[PDB]
Amino acid sequence: KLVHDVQKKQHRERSQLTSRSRYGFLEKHKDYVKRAQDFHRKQSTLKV
Amino acid sequence: KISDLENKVTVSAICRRRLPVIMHRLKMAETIQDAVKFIEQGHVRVGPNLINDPAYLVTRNMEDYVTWVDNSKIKKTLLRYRNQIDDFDFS
Amino acid sequence: YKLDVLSSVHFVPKPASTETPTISMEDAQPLYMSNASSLAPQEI
Amino acid sequence: AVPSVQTFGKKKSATAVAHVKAGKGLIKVNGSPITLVEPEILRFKVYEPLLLVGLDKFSNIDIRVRVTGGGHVSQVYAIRQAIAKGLVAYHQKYVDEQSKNELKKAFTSYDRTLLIADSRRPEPK
Amino acid sequence: AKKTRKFGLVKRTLNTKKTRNIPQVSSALFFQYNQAIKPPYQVLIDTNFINFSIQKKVDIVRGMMDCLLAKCNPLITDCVMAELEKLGPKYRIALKLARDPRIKRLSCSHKGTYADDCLVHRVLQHKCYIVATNDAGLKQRIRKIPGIPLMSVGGHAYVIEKLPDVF
Amino acid sequence: PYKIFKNTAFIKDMFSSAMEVARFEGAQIKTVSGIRGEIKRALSKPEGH
Amino acid sequence: MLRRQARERREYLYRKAQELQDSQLQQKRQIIKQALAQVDDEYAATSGIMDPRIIVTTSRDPSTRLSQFAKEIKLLFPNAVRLNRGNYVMPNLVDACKKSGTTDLVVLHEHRGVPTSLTISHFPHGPTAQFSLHNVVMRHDIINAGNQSEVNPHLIFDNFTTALGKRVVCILKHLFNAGPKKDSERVITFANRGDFISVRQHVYVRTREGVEIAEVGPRFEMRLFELRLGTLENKDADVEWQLRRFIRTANKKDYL
Amino acid sequence: FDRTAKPVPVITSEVTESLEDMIRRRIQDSNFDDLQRRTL
RNA sequence: CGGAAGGGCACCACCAGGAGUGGAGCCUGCGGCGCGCUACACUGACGGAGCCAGCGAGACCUUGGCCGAGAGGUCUUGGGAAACUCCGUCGUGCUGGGGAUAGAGCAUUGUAAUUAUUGCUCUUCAACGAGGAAUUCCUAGUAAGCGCAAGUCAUCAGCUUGCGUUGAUUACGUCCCUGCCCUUUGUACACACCGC
Ligand SMILES: [Zn+2]
Repeated sequence: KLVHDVQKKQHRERSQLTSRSRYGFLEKHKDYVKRAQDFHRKQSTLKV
Repeated sequence: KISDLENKVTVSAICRRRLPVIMHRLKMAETIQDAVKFIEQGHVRVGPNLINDPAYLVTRNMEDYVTWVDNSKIKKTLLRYRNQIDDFDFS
Repeated sequence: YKLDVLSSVHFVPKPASTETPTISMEDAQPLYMSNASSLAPQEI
Repeated sequence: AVPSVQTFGKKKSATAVAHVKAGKGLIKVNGSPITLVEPEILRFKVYEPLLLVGLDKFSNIDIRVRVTGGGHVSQVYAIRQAIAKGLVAYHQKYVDEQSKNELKKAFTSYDRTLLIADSRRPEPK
Repeated sequence: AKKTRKFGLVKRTLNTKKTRNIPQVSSALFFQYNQAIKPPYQVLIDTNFINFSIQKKVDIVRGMMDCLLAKCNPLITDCVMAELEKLGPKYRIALKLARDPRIKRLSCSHKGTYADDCLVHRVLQHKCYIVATNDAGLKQRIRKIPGIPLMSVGGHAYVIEKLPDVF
Repeated sequence: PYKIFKNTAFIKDMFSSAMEVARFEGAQIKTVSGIRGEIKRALSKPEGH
Repeated sequence: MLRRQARERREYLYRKAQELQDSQLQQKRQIIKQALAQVDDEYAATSGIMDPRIIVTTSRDPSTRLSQFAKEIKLLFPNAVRLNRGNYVMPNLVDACKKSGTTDLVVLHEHRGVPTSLTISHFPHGPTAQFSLHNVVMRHDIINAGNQSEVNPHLIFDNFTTALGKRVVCILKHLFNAGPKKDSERVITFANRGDFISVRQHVYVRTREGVEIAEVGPRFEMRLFELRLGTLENKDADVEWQLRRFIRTANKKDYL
Repeated sequence: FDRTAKPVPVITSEVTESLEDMIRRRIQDSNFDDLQRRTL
């Protein structure tokens, strides 16, 4: 309708610190919630 | 309710109240016909006394207290699969 | 009676079968005791 | 098959599996003799049913026992209970019920916990 | 089959779970074009269309000629013919118009008189005609099928709907 | 965080002192995965842990 | 008996679901009570009929402070019995009290002799209320003031608004003994504010003109952080209400 | 900065004053909930 | 408003015991008060030998091999707790129970170890010699002791919650005291009792 590409333009994401590369792959919300659904599945089948 | 008696009492209700459906319900036998066969062989017992006719409606207490008859081959192979035989009770 | 038949392990027969001077066989009393005798003095 | 029976002695957390058959007179506590129980002073306590009832049917009869769970006291009490239960099971099944009654009433006269288990169930006031 | 057993079963279920036939696209069908409708046209008439043409007093073949800007050929089947014959005496003048050497009779092999089923079979098997009606449910049916020219009656004359060559 | 449990984490190198931790204690926290929590209690044996 | 108790727990979950759908139907039919113009199941069975009996219990290997504190709990509660849980387990414990036939259980938990947790279970497969108690002020701590009157006390509930609060006041009403004297001269309060219920014992008299009280007994703030449908020995039964600590509106939302 | 949950309220003399006056009102009124015995 | 009687109940009463605290040190919650931990040795210390559980399964935990007294580090591989039992040594001496402090040395973690981050080795060997006034709590797998596991929305990490082991003395009566409570219209229905 009425919106700019400078508005919807881009929202990039930063990475893990190069000093904490021993513990790499910083966790984001999407990986967290997928970890959450998998852990909830395991919890539920353990309950069954 | 009173509609529960005016509507919900069924031949199916009294039929699931029947004994071999309760045996198949508590998984005494895998099938209801094998439950009937166990009833005929008298390998079961209903509280104090064992039973032989499938045409039996069981009171709720005896439903809690029904099982196999003692020193039966079926309960013995139960305890044999579970590897928990206790011949002291001629189990 | 029907439910006792269907849920009984032991034998149960029919309950019962469903003018003139008539006699009552079963007595709920020894039949020779006076009513005043069976009455308690407190209750009189 | 061989005339053999299997029973259990069950204490607090101690379960003892007993296998009894007619034999040569050997008693194997986990492959070791009953002369090789652990605490060295409850050896008499585990000896109790054997000398209580005599040694002859134990010469007739070989038993193998394997025990898991429980502390030492629970273990040895479960062991001797398993002994009594296995012997009464064998002497019921393959041997005479009258003699079973005799050893049963004798063991009940001395100590019933060799036969039946002692469940210390709690009570409130 | 006790209700509380069913309750336990659905809770266990939630806790655990947490020769064919395809009719071809017609060769005469660009995406919604239906390029096979060129003069002369071939049209199919309904009883409702006939009676409403009497009511609006329009001429049948002259009306479709002036509406469609070219030459057109009219068709009725035995289903709609028997439907007029069943309507009978009040529409005897409609039968008099329906019997005409200029309208060409088309036969059918059908059991009953459901001219709706007859005509919708025709259009599902041919896709080369132009339907001329006034009926609502059948209108929605020929609307939900694509690439076919509907022409209804209404107002002072006829009105075409889906034909791309409107002028 | 240098030690974690179920719903629990032990976090170092955020403060210089357990006094700093107590000045910021009992507080709403969240992390880059977006997830919430609370700083509750200072660890006594190291300073900012 | 395992089959029996499993059948009773199945019927308990079914009856709670039936009470649930009937309560939603009650919220639906609330609109027609104005257009024209209830206790729980397990507390409806014995609302004013039977006197309750409560076992208070420590968690395990307690401090003397917890000993005297649970003692004070017994002192406040009629028909209450102590239990020093030593080498006892949760399932055999609950099963033994079920064998005895009991109404309610209150078991206590702490940190370094400081009482901070109290759970109440209803024994006929009833609900459990899990509280964190903090601001403990004990009579043992304050003074040798004497002893409690131990008459069946009077109850004062304050600020109970939601149906959660209704379930609460039902549970507390039913844990206190049925049918009090109109002249019961000790009164208990149930003072709710900011989702912090807080309680003190109060003996009271009326003056020549007004009323006069004495606060006595204990004094603290607890907070229900959980309510479960099943018993505590479950640890797996369906939770009836759970506190949300990690939410947006957590320091603002009342009654949660 | 921000906090995560409601603070535990610390109790003051004015708080317990308002409470005990509310109690005085409820007992002067004698209005307070009791588990009365079920009739019949 | 008071007195009197009768009855009941109470590890806040009587009675019999037990176990701590308070005395030394350490930890921790309160402003000098509280909760725990380790000792005060002979039922003990130490060295060998034997070994018996349970709760717990979201570059991590590891079978095995290597050397190093040890701490340790290394290469490979997959995704069996203590108290206890026997023998020996010590022996009544703040002694070898007690390990507080200090030094020295060696290793690991970390930029850096320094104010020993941390562990280990040897030397140094304090207080504590069984805890006043008192205090509490309790009637069976109880107290107690032992060790093991998990932190799983509150609260907890020299800390909470579970778990196992072993396992008692003395009561189990009484209202005598200390209280506290109930009754002093059989109301209700036989027989008996009682009878302001
Ligand atoms: Zn046709």
